[PDB]
Amino acid sequence: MNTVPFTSAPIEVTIGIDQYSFNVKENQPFHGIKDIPIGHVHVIHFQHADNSSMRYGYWFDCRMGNFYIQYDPKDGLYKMMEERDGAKFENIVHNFKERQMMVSYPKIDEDDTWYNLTEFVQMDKIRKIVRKDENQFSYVDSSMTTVQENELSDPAHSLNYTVINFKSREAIRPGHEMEDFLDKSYYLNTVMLQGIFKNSSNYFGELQFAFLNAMFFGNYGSSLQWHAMIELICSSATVPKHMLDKLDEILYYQIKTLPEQYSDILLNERVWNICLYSSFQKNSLHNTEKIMENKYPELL
Amino acid sequence: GAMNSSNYAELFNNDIKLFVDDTNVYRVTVHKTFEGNVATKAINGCIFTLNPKTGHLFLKIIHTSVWAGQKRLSQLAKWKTAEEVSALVRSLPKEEQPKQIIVTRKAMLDPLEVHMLDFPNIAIRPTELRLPFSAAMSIDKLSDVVMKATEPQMVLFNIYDDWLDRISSYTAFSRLTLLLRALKTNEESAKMILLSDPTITIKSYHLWPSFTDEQWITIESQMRDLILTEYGRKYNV
Repeated sequence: MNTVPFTSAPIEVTIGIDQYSFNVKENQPFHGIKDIPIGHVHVIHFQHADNSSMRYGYWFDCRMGNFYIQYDPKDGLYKMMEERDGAKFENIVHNFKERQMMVSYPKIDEDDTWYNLTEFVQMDKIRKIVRKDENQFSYVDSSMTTVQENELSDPAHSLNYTVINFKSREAIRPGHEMEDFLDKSYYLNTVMLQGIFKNSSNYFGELQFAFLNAMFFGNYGSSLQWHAMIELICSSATVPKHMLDKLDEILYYQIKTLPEQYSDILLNERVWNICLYSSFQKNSLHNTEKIMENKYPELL
Repeated sequence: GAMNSSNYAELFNNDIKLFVDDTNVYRVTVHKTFEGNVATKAINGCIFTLNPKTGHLFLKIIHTSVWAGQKRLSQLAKWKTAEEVSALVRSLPKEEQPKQIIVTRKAMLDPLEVHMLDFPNIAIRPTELRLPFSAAMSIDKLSDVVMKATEPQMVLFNIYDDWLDRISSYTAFSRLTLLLRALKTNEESAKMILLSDPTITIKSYHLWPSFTDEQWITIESQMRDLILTEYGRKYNV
């Protein structure tokens, strides 16, 4: 069980750790988060009490290094940093735990929610979408645009999601225009799965990462990517049975976790209605269809 | 975006553009079967592709053989239209290729956009104009070449005959739309008006009669009267 110590908390902030969140008061004796489950990526996220604008945060995996948070009064945010001195780090953490100045990652033993939201998400894939190669963790915020949003402006600060565009030469073979537009199997299976992602695990990892950035940061470009990757599968007549069954599980947990009060901004009516009621896969997503009809019958 | 009354003069500027109308591509007669079910029989159709500045009409005849063994023909008809417009553009020299293609029906936008991905600088646009191009098959010489076709064929016409020698392309387009609206509202009465005087004929190389300028004013008035006479029936006003 790993620890992300905080140097201090000089500004009042709501702190997120995965699907959990805690309020910290200005200059509260808060020195971090302990008992973080090993084996998963994690995200530690912030919303300042005095400017709720810019949710921001850090994707990390405690297996890759010793990370801590320290407020920067110049740049006005909580920054993740790596401690290269193992013994300094172990000594800091032991002291803060002894003084009980840390919140415990509040996992219920029965509760697979975080695993179910991050099953295919790998830190090495996150670091290719979010390019800052000198850190082992990845910064994301509410405002960051996607490579696709930028084509339609600072390249270093972009989310490099895989570009999906249904009306593009990549998506449509010369001479198979109607076939490829109405049945996206070519685009899904040959271009995306065999060509770019190499396997369904990497495709699902990106889909899951996009959803979590949409949900945790209200990142609009991430929401667009999440829906495009759903629509590409649902709009394909030929999808391996294992991928459909896995997608149903993936979407079920995403819909389960979504705050009820953000459904209006985080869910695209057209995509979900098309995916559940008109697409080739309209009858393939039993679990997802059932939770959507019971939780969000207004959207449909 | 969409072409309407506000940007109407744009049709007659020096940027090459084509209207595409797909309403006569897939045409059927509906009939009873021996068993008392209903079936369709396809008849030959056409794509109506018109340069409104020059009057050049690219009439691609759609022979019934293109539907043989195909499903969802009303969907396929939009894609076949977009395939044939794309083929026509590729066949034209670069300097004759349109800068814009205006589709008369919004359902043609995605098919045509997808077929024209190779031409990112050709704008594909809808229109808010209600254009009567469905009535093209009320022009006897166009109906005749479509119905006689035994194979796919492209035939080139000038839908304005020699009008541009005497009138602008704005006025020529307005005359054409009034003629086609009349033919669409009451075909029998419109054809009567166009051919009632046997001394005015249609030249071999023309679609419409050889009206003098004064005779076109009388004809145009008779077509407006026909349209208002018919409107005073539809709506009982």
